[PDB]
Amino acid sequence: NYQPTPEDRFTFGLWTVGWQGRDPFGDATRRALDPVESVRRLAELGAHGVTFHDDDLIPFGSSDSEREEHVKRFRQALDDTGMKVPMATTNLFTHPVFKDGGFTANDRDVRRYALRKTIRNIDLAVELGAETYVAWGGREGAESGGAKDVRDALDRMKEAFDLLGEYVTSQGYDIRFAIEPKPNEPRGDILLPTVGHALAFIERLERPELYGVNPEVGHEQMAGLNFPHGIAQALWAGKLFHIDLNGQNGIKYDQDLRFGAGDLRAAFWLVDLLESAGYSGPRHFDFKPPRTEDFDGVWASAAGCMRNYLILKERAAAFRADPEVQEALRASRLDELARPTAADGLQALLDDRSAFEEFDVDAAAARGMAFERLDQLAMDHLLGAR
Amino acid sequence: NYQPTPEDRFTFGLWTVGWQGRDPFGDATRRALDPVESVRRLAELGAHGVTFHDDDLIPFGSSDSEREEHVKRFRQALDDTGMKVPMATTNLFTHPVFKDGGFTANDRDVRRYALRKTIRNIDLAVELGAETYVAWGGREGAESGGAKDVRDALDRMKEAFDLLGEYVTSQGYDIRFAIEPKPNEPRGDILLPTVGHALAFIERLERPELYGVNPEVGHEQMAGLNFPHGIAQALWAGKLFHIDLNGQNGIKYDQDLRFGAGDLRAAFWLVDLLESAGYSGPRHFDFKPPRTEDFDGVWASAAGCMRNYLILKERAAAFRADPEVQEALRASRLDELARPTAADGLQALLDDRSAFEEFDVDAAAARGMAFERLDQLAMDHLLGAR
Amino acid sequence: NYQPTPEDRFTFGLWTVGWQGRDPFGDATRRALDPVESVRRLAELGAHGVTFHDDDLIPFGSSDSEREEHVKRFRQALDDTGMKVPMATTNLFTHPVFKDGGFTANDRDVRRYALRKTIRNIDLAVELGAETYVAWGGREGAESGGAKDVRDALDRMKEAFDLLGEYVTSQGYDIRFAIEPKPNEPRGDILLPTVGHALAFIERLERPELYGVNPEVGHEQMAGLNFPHGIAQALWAGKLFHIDLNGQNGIKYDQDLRFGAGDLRAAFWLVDLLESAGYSGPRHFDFKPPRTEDFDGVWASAAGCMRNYLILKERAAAFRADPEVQEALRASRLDELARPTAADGLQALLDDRSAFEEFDVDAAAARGMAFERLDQLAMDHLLGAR
Amino acid sequence: NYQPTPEDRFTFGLWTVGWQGRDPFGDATRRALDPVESVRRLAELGAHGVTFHDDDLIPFGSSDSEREEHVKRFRQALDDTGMKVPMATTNLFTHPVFKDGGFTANDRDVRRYALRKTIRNIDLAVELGAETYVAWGGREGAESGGAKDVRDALDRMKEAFDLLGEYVTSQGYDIRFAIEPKPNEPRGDILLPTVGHALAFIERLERPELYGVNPEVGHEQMAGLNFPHGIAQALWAGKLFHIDLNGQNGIKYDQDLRFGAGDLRAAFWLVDLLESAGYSGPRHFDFKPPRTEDFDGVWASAAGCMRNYLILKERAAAFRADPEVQEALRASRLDELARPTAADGLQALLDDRSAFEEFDVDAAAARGMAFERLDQLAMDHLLGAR
Ligand SMILES: [Mg+2]
Ligand SMILES: [Mg+2]
Ligand SMILES: [Mg+2]
Ligand SMILES: [Mg+2]
Ligand SMILES: [Mg+2]
Ligand SMILES: [Mg+2]
Ligand SMILES: [Mg+2]
Ligand SMILES: [Mg+2]
Repeated sequence: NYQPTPEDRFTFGLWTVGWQGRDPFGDATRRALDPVESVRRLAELGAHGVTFHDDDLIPFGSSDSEREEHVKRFRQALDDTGMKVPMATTNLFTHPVFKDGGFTANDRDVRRYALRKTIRNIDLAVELGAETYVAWGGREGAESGGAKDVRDALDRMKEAFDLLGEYVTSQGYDIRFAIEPKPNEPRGDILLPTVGHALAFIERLERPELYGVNPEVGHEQMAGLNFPHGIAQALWAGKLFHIDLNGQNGIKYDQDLRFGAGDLRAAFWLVDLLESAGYSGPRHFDFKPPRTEDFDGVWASAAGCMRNYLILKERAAAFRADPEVQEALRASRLDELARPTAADGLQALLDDRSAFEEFDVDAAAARGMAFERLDQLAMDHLLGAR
Repeated sequence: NYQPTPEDRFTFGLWTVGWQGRDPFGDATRRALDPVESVRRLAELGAHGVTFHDDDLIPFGSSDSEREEHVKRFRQALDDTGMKVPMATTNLFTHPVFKDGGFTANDRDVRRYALRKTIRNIDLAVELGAETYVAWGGREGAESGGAKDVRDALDRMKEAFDLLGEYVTSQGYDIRFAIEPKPNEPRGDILLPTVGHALAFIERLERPELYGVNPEVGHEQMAGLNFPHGIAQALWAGKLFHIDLNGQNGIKYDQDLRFGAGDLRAAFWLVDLLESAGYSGPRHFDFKPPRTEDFDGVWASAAGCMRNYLILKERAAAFRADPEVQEALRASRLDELARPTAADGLQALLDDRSAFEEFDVDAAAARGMAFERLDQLAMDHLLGAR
Repeated sequence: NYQPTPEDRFTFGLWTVGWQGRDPFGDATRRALDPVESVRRLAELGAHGVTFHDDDLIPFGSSDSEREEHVKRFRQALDDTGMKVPMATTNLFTHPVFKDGGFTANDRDVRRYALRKTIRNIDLAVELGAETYVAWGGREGAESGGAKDVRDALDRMKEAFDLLGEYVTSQGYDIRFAIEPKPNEPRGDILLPTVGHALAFIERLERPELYGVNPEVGHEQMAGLNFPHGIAQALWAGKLFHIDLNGQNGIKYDQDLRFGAGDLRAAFWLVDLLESAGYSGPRHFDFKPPRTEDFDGVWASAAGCMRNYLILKERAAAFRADPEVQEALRASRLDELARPTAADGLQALLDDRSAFEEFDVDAAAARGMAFERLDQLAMDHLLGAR
Repeated sequence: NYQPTPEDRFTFGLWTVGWQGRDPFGDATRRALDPVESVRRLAELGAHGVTFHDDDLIPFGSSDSEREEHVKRFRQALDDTGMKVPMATTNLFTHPVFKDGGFTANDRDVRRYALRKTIRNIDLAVELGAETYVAWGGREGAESGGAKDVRDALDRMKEAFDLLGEYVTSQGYDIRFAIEPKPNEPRGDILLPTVGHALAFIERLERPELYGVNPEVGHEQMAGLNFPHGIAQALWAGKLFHIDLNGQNGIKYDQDLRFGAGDLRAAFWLVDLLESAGYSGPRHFDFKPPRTEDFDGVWASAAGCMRNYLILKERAAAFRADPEVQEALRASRLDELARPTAADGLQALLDDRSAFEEFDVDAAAARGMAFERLDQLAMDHLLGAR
């Protein structure tokens, strides 16, 4: 029941099942996984592919010969399993050199190094077939007000993304960028903290068509925002290039629980939206198996990510297909929300006495919205109580 | 000491000092203020002007003759005092007809009424000299997932703002719009919940040059965001048309405390930014005197708004003018943040072996940022300990 | 399916289905309900009983003769329907006189009035058969630091509850008190803000056996706390006298959604705990039907409260009865958590070399907890996927 | 100006200035400090003493001979500098064996090991002169609902603290315990999450007089609570045995900023309370110098902790000594809050017609509280604007 297949397009980062369990108060509880073993085990679970930071695949500082060895072994595991690599990204946060950021470090030489490190991994991503290149600026930000002039930092961030766009254009690469927002952690405040801030920033880039967002469930919930609403705005703007799925219990540290944990009803409404809108990209899981777990629990937690997506997919589909729900949607006037307010135009609106002078406001105000009956139908469907 | 003058451009909404103290758990503690008395008392405190919702000035349902009487009395108080009206807005949230929103109500007839009510007040705002027209969509949103299709609602919101822009264009009015974001309250989630979401939405309007943001201190802090950072992004995009100042103690209900209360250090960094960037618009206070207060406390709380801005202005100016601070800013490389990362261009960067092949990452990583010394200088200046 | 009966002990406040929809930004959307009609309609839905504030039943300021008329009509509706009144409470928050609190108002004459108003309603509660008397100090608190000396205010709060205990003791009444915590709203910070603070305060009262807590789902979640955990501590201390059920979406204004909305998984774990622990008191709903709703939606939202409790009860029971779950609980060592750490005593522990000198820490650390498999079984049961 | 002396009783944990900068997303930015060097440098800054976890001083796994060497070197640095060790604590969170907790681990053998590890360090603390022994149960908690039965876990937590109390009693030690609450991180929810929950738990211990709380500024603010209010309740109960000072910017990960950063006004009201109440214990800083800093920034950040306390001490003292403030306090009736509500007793209250039958509620309600004028005097004093 609810078994994934590679046609479901489920993907996982190497750093997810490979997380050793080191947290700010404790040492690792699990040994390191060989990327090749992770590819094999994920393929057996029904995954479609994997993603990586440069430093997940090729340890930092590797020689060019060591680098080719790591890539060759990885490429062989992909050939043996049929797994794909749809997305790649750059680690610009672990090494101490990035302690004040990568693209927006105050030190100019660090910003130049950050760009060269990114460009080298874009070449590798293209070689392995990635369609999307993610940028998470986890160190771009500040703990104190005077440390970062944010207008100058946004100039530097625009400069870096513009240069990356010039690079992929000049090389003829068919790859697009997705910016991943996060409000805080590990910096006290991170630049571009939500989906909205990232979407607004993209419109000031030289080639905006090359850039979209990679929102993550838990990150928007770290600001107490409604994740399905933010995804809807990203889809409305045509900018949902990729998505990271996980779980989060409210406003606190980034928990990265398996998908379906955390806010379960928000997960239901997210799956409903993605499937209704026909989102075609990977269903990527950026999660951490809790450090309480051994390797058997790692694979159980990864399987649960996919299982929970498929259960919610079934329940949302049953909800939308239910004739009683379709009738409730009409009773709450969702059909009228989809019709233009004034297709007759401004002048007709101004001359329409039924829109103001003769509008019965008391009769309109007395109409109930019937939203609670609709939401209880949604509850019953989620819980399998119809 | 720290006495405001009308050249300081401090403004107040009629609904601020006029708040009767009704909250969700209690009845009013103060009687209603006549708008004329509020104008007179604010002028004596040193304010520059006032702002209004249509329904603050002209009670809902007034006849055309009653309406002219209310406006004439108001215009006379402005002439007698020298007060200005730089901003106006529409009440699309109090009346029960707006219980599911104004521009994005599911009912089409309500959306048409909302537009006609707004258009009528734009005419009045222009007559009284307002330069900015604010839109706060406080009822645009949902408490449950199925009640609002957010892509359709954004279509309806874009339709409404586009029609308003066509109206002001066709009338030849010199007025601009500012969208006021809020994450929640009174709806469970509100559409366009942060400055970032509003900025991104504006770029999809037909005439984006007519629209900017009106951020409010407490609203961004209701999502745990850094308000100075959000203001910096708005300034970077050229979209800070107006600003609402108040105080808020963290993530909870919208408190609307007087400016300077709440997060005091954030207030310091906000004033530093506005004065450094040369923001020219009104310093508007959207605050509520606590319902514990009588009318003497109302005026004391309004005076405190202005006093706290002027004290912080002095401390931020002393901070930036201090030679020891200028030297600390260079020590933390704020000068290098303002220089281009790669004015030499992409190809020069790619050929620069000092940017990657021969870059000493360990030497760069060992450089301290000196941010804590800089932040303690900022503390000492804020507290007057130098 | 899932139909409530009065043996399920579901109760509702008069102020819940009777909420007219007035919020801080909008006027009422529904007319007022006669308490008699609410009793009748709740009885038809399957409720067990109702609760009231004094001012819900007898309008503020009523004459003694008007008061007897209101009570007589109410008592007749109870006799006609079979409904019970298991809990009553005092309104010490709506009237302007209580704007700085009731029991901890700075004005001494207000504190004396608050006590007399409470005592008069305790007599009425006993007459109507209430077993529990709830105190929610919604105005006890402050918006600013100097306004309230909290040690003096706690002295005044202890004084008031001690006097109430002396009153019920002297009258021979069989009624107990339950303190309802809330962290904020309508005051900026409220005294006794969480279940823990209330439990600690009770232990300093003269007759602690007369006092317990009345926790509310949404209130603990307004501080980001785990509501099932707090309930477990209240049960562990023997102090869960009553409980208020509703829903809340994270850290924001008090939403009072119907039970099951908000954090659905927390609702599941709460029902599991209450049923496992054999909690015997009322399942009381303190919720507000959204102001979008007409009266048909009011009754639909009230029915949904009860439906969601009964569905979750079924799923939690199936979870605990599943042999595969019982085996998973043993695999995660929940059986060992219930055994004493050192029933052999301190000296035996100190002499036990297997507890320190010869303890294999690396072997113990390598044991996986198997919590993710257990939690996915819980998910599958909640969703009806087994 | 504002120079600390050891009579100010400022203390620091070895783990604070010794933090190497490892966070969940990045490697260490600073080398390790020798405890002896930290003692010397803190003594030169004006500190009174230091605190330690067992594993800060004696690396985990040390032989008995290595252990005596580490202690002897440490004792010599204390003799050379005059520094004191007023508090010690146990590391029950870093080693993987503690991944499901120490005192409340599901595995019984782990709970026994946790107790033996604690008991061994209590002996060392007494030898070095510590008066308080802190317990922070950072791993006691859960990420999922079924993993931890909280009633059983509280039984195990009570068992462990009772055994520790029996141990210190049997040894004749003059040391007391302080429980440190935290709401979350590194567990998803931590048991005893706030000061209130810890105070309530203590009252169920066998020898409650031996146990108090060690609240931390940032931890209560992680739940959005008012830290001065919580400290006032701890003082009211006689349980403030120790305190941890730092800074925190709202509800997010535990930032551990230097004291005075974060919520500055809350720091002002905290210092006012501690000095007014005559708190006599150490002013202990549990903070982390940001990983952006080199060792010069470490010592600058530690100095700033002490400087900010001394500046706030001066401003709070000036506030309370100002005759205009004393008059404002009387105007807001803080004097009446300190008087008994009903020293005349219950029967006199019941017979007092001025308390109910003849009480003018409208006249009392019309009295303004004058809190905004009082709070602006407090602002002016904090900022040095009088
Ligand atoms: Mg994350
Ligand atoms: Mg991610
Ligand atoms: Mg506001
Ligand atoms: Mg505003
Ligand atoms: Mg509530
Ligand atoms: Mg309640
Ligand atoms: Mg901390
Ligand atoms: Mg601490």
